This record gives sequence, C-alpha cells and structure tokens, in this order.
Amino acid sequence: SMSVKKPKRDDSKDLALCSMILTEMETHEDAWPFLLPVNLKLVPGYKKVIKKPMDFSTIREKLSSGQYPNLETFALDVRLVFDNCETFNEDDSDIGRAGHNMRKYFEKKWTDTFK
Repeated sequence: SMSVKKPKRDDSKDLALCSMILTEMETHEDAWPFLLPVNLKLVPGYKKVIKKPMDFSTIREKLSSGQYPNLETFALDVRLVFDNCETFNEDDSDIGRAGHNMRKYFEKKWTDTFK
C-alpha cells in the first residue's frame, strides 16, 4: 500500500530475456503456423471468429517498440497465439499439434527464466 512495498525485483533484463525467448520460439521448426498474421482475406471464418488475432511477428514489433509494459503483458500475447490456434484448429491436425507443442515449449522457457 502507500509507503509499504515488497523488496524491489531487478526487472532491468526482462526486455532482453523476453527477446531471447521469442527468438527461440521463432526458430522452432513448428513455428511456421505462427510466424505471420493469418491472412484475413484468404481464410474464411477467421476474421469473425478470432476476435484478437496475434502472431510472433506482431509480438516482435510490439516488443521492439516498447508496447509491452511488463513481462505479464508479453506472456498474455504469446498465450493468445496458442489460444487462437486451439479455437480454430482441431487437436488432430498438423497446426493443432504445432500449437500444443509450441505452448509447452514456451511455458518451460517462461518458468525456467522467470520462476
């Protein structure tokens, strides 16, 4: 509360560390469904169904331009990519499997770096 604070965590490396995680996600062989925004002119149903499209190139641009206020907002966009994937794609499909794989990959890096 006012004048009552937990000891100050060093957040000075967070930006660099999120960048590194994102590079690791970008270079994973199963990243291909997530690298660029879904083409809303060419994929029937996506625009109406997926209220908040997100992809790794969009996260990279937001990260590089100071649009994440803290590491929780960054994790929320990464998770949105996989939540969107699950919404639109059957589990038993190449893309559906890709999204589960990538979510697991991310969550381990996230825990290992920050927990």
